[PDB]
Amino acid sequence: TPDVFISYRRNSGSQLASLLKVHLQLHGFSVFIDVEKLEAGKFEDKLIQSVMGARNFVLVLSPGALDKCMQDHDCKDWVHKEIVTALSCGKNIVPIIDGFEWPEPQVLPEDMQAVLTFNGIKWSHEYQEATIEKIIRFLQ
Amino acid sequence: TPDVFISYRRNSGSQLASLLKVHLQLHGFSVFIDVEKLEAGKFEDKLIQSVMGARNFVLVLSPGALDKCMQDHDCKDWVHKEIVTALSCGKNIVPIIDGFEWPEPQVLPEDMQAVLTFNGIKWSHEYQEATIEKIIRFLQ
Ligand SMILES: Cc1c(-c2ccncc2)n[nH]c1NC(=O)CCc1ccc(Cl)cc1
Ligand SMILES: Cc1c(-c2ccncc2)n[nH]c1NC(=O)CCc1ccc(Cl)cc1
Repeated sequence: TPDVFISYRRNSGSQLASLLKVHLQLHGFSVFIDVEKLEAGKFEDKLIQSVMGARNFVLVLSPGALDKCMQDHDCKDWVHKEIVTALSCGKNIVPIIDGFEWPEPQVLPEDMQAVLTFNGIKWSHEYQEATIEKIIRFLQ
Repeated sequence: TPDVFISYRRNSGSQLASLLKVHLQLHGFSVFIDVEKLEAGKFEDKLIQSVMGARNFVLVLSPGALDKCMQDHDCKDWVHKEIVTALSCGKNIVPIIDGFEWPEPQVLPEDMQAVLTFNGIKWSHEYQEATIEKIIRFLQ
């Protein structure tokens, strides 16, 4: 089972999520990202089991990444779903900040406001090797 | 002297340009990307020298990547300058298309309109390994 689940917003974080996958695999981690390891069957069940399976939950916060989570109180947004699973399983959540404006907790559904309590890592375009090293230090 | 020069628009193509650098290096190419190899001195001269020295010119076309080239008739825009240098040296130009709308030639300065005559590679988020294999096929 993968050690790392990468959760990301497809319309804005696909490239950074892919770059994280390559680097983490190079440092010996088993990584789940949907486009490489989400395979056949009902995706809702597979996505949840994949979040549960990985010790680490790497959350890619590209600009606007949580916009579709706002007022999603029925929890139909898939990043929202992935965050709730990670929170309820007590995963090692590692937010990666890439030009993301932190929202005030009151704009998010109650069940994911806790994601704002985890220490995040700032993605540095100028110092990417060092960013990668700090992420690895955060992984369990 | 590196084999591959990666030209990209910082505000929109940084992540893909970085991802291309990692993959190309893993396959044995020497890559120039500014954040790793632009060092001390007058950057204007070093950037032109680096384009002149690389057999391959990989052009990252993210959405809007050439907007700042338009009406840049004095050639002050750095992507515009890098493209003109690669064209004037007959480099192996390899455009990488990531959500980029092809402009009509007449909206671009005449000294770079020839960039549209080079066969490009469509970046596929779902088939990244195959995209990378295609890019390596295009490189010399
Ligand atoms: C406030 C603080 C500190 C800190 C405080 C005082 N003195 C030293 C360090 N360290 N880290 C944080 N807060 C984060 O990193 C949040 C990252 C984040 C952002 C958005 C989402 Cl949606 C989710 C997560
Ligand atoms: C038209 C064509 C063909 C082709 C033609 C006929 N039948 C089969 C294939 N193959 N390739 C191209 N054209 C490109 O790939 C341009 C890529 C590009 C895009 C934007 C910029 Cl600004 C610069 C470069």
